[PDB]
Amino acid sequence: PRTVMVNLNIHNRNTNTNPSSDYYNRSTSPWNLHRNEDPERYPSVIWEAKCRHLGCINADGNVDYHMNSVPIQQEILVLRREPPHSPNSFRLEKILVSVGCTCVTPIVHHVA
Amino acid sequence: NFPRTVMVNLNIHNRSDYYNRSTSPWNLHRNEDPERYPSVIWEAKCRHLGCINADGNVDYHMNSVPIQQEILVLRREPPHSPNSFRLEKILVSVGCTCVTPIVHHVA
Ligand SMILES: Cc1nonc1C(=O)N[C@H](c1nc(Cc2n[nH]c(=O)c3ccccc23)n[nH]1)C1CCCCC1
Repeated sequence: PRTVMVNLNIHNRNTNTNPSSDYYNRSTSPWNLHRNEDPERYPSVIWEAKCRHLGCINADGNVDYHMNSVPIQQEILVLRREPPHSPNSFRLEKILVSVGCTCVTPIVHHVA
Repeated sequence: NFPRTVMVNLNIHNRSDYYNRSTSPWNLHRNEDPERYPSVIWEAKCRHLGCINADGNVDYHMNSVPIQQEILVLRREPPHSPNSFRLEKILVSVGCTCVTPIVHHVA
């Protein structure tokens, strides 16, 4: 079906199975989260990661410029109000959200 | 307002190799549930307990850990309903990062 009903009273499911950890701070590719708010969307607030460094942190605690911190982006669906400002009708939309960062070897190639 | 039930049009409007190149590499596992939308959820599992060093060997002094994201999914309610759902909140691993471990003597 094109149109369906959704009950917005969320039930949690296994959110206390493999659940504070401070990975964003302990990572060799650390990041910070920034708040994105849009009143025309559910969820209205989405937190986005931004990597703190271009490089990665090494064993000595210094930045290793030979490796790159990169954000891990995830395709996410959101509900957008349709028509605009509607309290109770939406369309699904697809966006990319950065969830955190990892450290990768760069892709290397001579200029052509 | 904050209505209990809302209408959603499911015709979506749109708005990498890191898993192998990462020092905390991972593989993706596919979870399919016909009672859910999205029916398919892809989940990362870290390949190693440690992280990969400059030489390409595993360094056990660091840990590969999953980066978990809280996400909402639609679960059919009542079961098997083609057109009615409830939002549910789940935790999904979206990739891995390399962290310094938390160390403490046994008590
Ligand atoms: C967070 C967040 N910040 O804004 N919104 C959200 C959010 O939860 N949005 C949900 C969501 N998006 C998808 C995308 C996805 N698909 N497949 C995967 O393998 C996957 C694997 C990992 C993660 C996502 C997916 N799943 N759940 C929507 C919410 C409205 C109803 C429909 C679900």
